[PDB]
Amino acid sequence: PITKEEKQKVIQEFARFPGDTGSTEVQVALLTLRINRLSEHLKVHKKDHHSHRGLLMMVGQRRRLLRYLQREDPERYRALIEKLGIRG
Amino acid sequence: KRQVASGRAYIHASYNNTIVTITDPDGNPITWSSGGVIGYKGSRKGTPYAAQLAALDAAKKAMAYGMQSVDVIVRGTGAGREQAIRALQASGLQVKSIVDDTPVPHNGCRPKKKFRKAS
Amino acid sequence: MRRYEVNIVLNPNLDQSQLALEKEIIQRALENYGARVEKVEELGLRRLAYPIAKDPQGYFLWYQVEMPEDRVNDLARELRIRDNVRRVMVVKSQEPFLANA
Amino acid sequence: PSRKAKVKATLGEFDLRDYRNVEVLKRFLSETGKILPRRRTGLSAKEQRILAKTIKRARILGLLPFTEKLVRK
RNA sequence: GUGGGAGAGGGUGGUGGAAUUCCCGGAGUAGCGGUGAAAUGCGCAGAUACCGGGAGGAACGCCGAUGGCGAAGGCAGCCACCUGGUCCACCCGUGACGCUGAGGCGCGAAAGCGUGGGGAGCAAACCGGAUUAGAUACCCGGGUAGUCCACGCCCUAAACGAUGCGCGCUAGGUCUCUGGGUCUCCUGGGGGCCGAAGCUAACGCGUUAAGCGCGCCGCCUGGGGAGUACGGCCGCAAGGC
Ligand SMILES: [K+]
Ligand SMILES: [K+]
Ligand SMILES: [K+]
Ligand SMILES: [K+]
Ligand SMILES: [K+]
Ligand SMILES: [K+]
Ligand SMILES: [Mg+2]
Ligand SMILES: [Mg+2]
Ligand SMILES: [Mg+2]
Ligand SMILES: [Mg+2]
Ligand SMILES: [Mg+2]
Ligand SMILES: [Mg+2]
Ligand SMILES: [Mg+2]
Ligand SMILES: [Mg+2]
Ligand SMILES: [Mg+2]
Ligand SMILES: [Mg+2]
Ligand SMILES: [Mg+2]
Ligand SMILES: [Mg+2]
Ligand SMILES: [Mg+2]
Ligand SMILES: [Mg+2]
Ligand SMILES: [Mg+2]
Ligand SMILES: [Mg+2]
Ligand SMILES: [Mg+2]
Ligand SMILES: [Mg+2]
Ligand SMILES: [Mg+2]
Ligand SMILES: [Mg+2]
Ligand SMILES: [Mg+2]
Ligand SMILES: [Mg+2]
Ligand SMILES: [Mg+2]
Ligand SMILES: [Mg+2]
Ligand SMILES: [Mg+2]
Ligand SMILES: [Mg+2]
Ligand SMILES: [Mg+2]
Ligand SMILES: [Mg+2]
Ligand SMILES: [Mg+2]
Ligand SMILES: [Mg+2]
Ligand SMILES: [Mg+2]
Ligand SMILES: [Mg+2]
Ligand SMILES: [Mg+2]
Ligand SMILES: [Mg+2]
Repeated sequence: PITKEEKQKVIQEFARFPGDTGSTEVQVALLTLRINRLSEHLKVHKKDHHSHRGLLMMVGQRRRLLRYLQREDPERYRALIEKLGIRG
Repeated sequence: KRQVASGRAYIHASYNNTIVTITDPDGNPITWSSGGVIGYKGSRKGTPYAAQLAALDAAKKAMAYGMQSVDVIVRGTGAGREQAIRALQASGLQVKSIVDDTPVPHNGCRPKKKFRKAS
Repeated sequence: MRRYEVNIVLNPNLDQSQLALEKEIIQRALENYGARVEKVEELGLRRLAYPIAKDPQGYFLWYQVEMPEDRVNDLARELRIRDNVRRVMVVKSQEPFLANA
Repeated sequence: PSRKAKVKATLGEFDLRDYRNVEVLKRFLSETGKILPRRRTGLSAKEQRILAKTIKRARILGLLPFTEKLVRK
């Protein structure tokens, strides 16, 4: 799974400031963690389609944010991406 | 000849015949009877009366071995199943105790088409 | 690291010598996987509700160890190897849900 | 009509999650080794559901029956 | 975000007991089985009925509920690991980041197809027995594919609430599942029923709308010919759109 510690690390490592828990960055970050944890899971259990549905739903929720982030501050965008190592 | 005077009386009722098997205190059969063992041949074997005769026949056949008391084991829901108990009670043999031990799966094999549906 | 309850039923015909060996082989593997015995309850033996391994009784053990999940299954399967070990039932420890209290 | 007393009321505080208390668990099985209904156990849905689980555990351990023979008849 | 919750939601491995069949041993003997009645069939190479042992496959009694979970298909023994959804409390963070969704892509009961494996029970076809005016049927005795597993296809359905998704608004009563509370009762999420207003051809619907409204998608335009022909796209084929 993912423990508070793990969860907390990434949150901190990404908060735009102390206490920042729900910023576009924090979320995108947190989301990426799940997606990756879940992505690895599916490579092993390829028949667990149900979980896969979640995946598409996260990947899509992530798009929504990044798509937003980029339209508001194309910098924190190229930034958030770079850090997380996303895009293409 | 072997003398036992105490054993099991297994009744096997079904909608098509009744059949009693009497055994030693260890389950080994001493004698048996059924609707066919008695005169009946067609559907009369499943008759409650048939059961009676069949039961009684086996009781006698067992009495011959000194059998005096027996435990009863019921199986199935055939007609003349109680008549089989009833008989064994009045068969001189002392009925120590009745116990229904009909098998029932916890759901295993698909029943014959004739036996399908639930709830 | 999670708390688990490792239930184990043993051959009800082991002499003080045999019981002891098997019983230690248990302690052994527990380590080899990552257990940390927190408490035991060698309830000894009781009359089984049905014959297990052809016996009407069983020697029941118990432990409330703590260990690394990734091993649990792997560990338990090991414990089953022994011939005198007829039952290995591990359960994630839980908060006693009371009732009629 | 499921008359008589309720298996719960007729008992003290117990851990509905303890699959080893053969003495109290045993109380919830019928004459046969069958798990009694809410109508009889006097439990709540949530409780009953936890019972079923624990009872099933005790059965697999050897502590409880899966089915018994009907006496008398 | 934090703290809590219920669940047969999914994947993987492992494991338990009941039953059927088969094989081994004991005991035992003349039938069993089956039907409206029968016969086919099985049994003195010893069956049926009973006890002990072993093997194997498939499915999970009671719990079980008008219950729960899931987007649908669908999901029920127990344990572990891996994993999705969702609900509540606190008002902590972001600051409209929202809704819908042509095409695409993924999923998608059963039967069916390919390759390998498995095969207890069941059972299309088929082989018999009955029945009947006949009986390519219903009933009975058999039995192959298949039903099971892996992997890849197939993409349908009374795939149904025959009711697209989201949001706001408009009496209540009552039972229920699952949270929170100052725990009659209050508040939130879900499942039922009856019903205010209203709606509806009628039946009915009625805070889980079929009411009052807005957004977006899909679909309809008399019956037969026809889900056919042709073209295309897909599929190994059956065949699908
Ligand atoms: K209680
Ligand atoms: K004959
Ligand atoms: K979860
Ligand atoms: K074939
Ligand atoms: K009306
Ligand atoms: K065509
Ligand atoms: Mg939380
Ligand atoms: Mg489940
Ligand atoms: Mg034999
Ligand atoms: Mg012999
Ligand atoms: Mg012959
Ligand atoms: Mg001869
Ligand atoms: Mg047989
Ligand atoms: Mg085999
Ligand atoms: Mg639904
Ligand atoms: Mg359905
Ligand atoms: Mg705030
Ligand atoms: Mg601000
Ligand atoms: Mg959409
Ligand atoms: Mg399909
Ligand atoms: Mg199939
Ligand atoms: Mg195939
Ligand atoms: Mg094959
Ligand atoms: Mg058959
Ligand atoms: Mg003819
Ligand atoms: Mg047939
Ligand atoms: Mg497949
Ligand atoms: Mg329906
Ligand atoms: Mg209501
Ligand atoms: Mg409600
Ligand atoms: Mg409610
Ligand atoms: Mg419902
Ligand atoms: Mg109504
Ligand atoms: Mg009105
Ligand atoms: Mg509405
Ligand atoms: Mg159309
Ligand atoms: Mg026309
Ligand atoms: Mg026309
Ligand atoms: Mg037309
Ligand atoms: Mg068609």
